[PDB]
Amino acid sequence: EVQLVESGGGLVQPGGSLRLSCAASGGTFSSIGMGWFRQAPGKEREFVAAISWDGGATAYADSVKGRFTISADNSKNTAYLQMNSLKPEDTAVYYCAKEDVGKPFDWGQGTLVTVSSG
Amino acid sequence: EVQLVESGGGLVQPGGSLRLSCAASGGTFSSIGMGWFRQAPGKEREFVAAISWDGGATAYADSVKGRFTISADNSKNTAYLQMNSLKPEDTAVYYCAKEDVGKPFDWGQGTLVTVSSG
Amino acid sequence: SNLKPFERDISTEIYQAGSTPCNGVEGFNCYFPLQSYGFQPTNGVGYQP
Repeated sequence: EVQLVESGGGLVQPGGSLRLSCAASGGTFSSIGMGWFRQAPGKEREFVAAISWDGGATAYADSVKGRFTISADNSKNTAYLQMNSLKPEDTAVYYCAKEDVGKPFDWGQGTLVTVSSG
Repeated sequence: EVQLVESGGGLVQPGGSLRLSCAASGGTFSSIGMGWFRQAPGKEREFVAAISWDGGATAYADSVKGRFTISADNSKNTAYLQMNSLKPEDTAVYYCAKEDVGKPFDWGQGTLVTVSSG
Repeated sequence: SNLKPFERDISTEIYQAGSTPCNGVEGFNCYFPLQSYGFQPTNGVGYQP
């Protein structure tokens, strides 16, 4: 089943910067496919980025270049990410799946992130 | 100096109920030895109840089981003691302590609690 | 120190007591270890056996 926790999301003024945390308790310690995913309203789930567990490989989608850098901690078994240049359509929910030996995209609950001036 | 503020003590009818509240002025924000003690007229100060700061655990003496409830919180830095069905023998001045780590006891001033029909 | 591997410590009362005597149940600077779990299905998604 796997347990994934996401926190720190909420309303942010446009062009802000968020530091969300994805504390993965355990995870078979054989990760090969750590990556985050987003689900915009009325929009199908799409790939965002991925971070290798055995290396510093961090692939990013075309739409998150520069403004998106993800990192992990082999000692902490966590997944951090930093954002820049928040623009209104970035208002969506994100997730941090755990893909491992047998473990599929260990899906969690995510957190709502709001990019608006209200 | 470690100042302890007490409130809620006063005259109460037999079988009544009050709401004591003793707050602490910080006190290093770390202590594992607090408790509630009363000194009856002509009697040595005995133990009544206590509460642990590391959790929401509760502990009461044999004579105050169930009828007395203690609850503390970290945001407000205080502990609320609620009494139920007070007896005439319960008339005594209570005291809230705060035992710092590796340090002697700290005592406040206390408030008089009278349980009588007058 | 969170016990050694092959410890088998099933003690009770209070861990070494300390500078504070027993004083009946616990006294002032004492508590009773070996507390029941009482974990709830909602209180902690990762905090449950």
